[PDB]
Amino acid sequence: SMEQVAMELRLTELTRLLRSVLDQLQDKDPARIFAQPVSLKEVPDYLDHIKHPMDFATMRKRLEAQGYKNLHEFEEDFDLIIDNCMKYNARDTVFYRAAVRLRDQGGVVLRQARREVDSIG
Repeated sequence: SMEQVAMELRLTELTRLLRSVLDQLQDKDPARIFAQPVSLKEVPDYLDHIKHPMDFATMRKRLEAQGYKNLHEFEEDFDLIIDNCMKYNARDTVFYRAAVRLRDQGGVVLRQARREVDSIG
């Protein structure tokens, strides 16, 4: 149908907007602490602690499969990255501190993305 195509054009454009959002969020992690999954070879007990691991490469795979329906789902994944880190790592670690800084700096980007997604529809 012509509607299914219109729908698909919106998703594609949402994917386009979220790709730019993801790039902006990932620039706020210059140390690449959150770039890839926590290694289960290097942290073999990780899943006893964190039940839903997340990282920026995993979000990117989902993004490029147009697997995000709306900004809320995307934010859910971003929030996992931060919250998992703040639980696994103690307050006085470079990892926890990195997550706090990503949360704080990401807020600005996510604030404007929500306005853009509502605005453009």
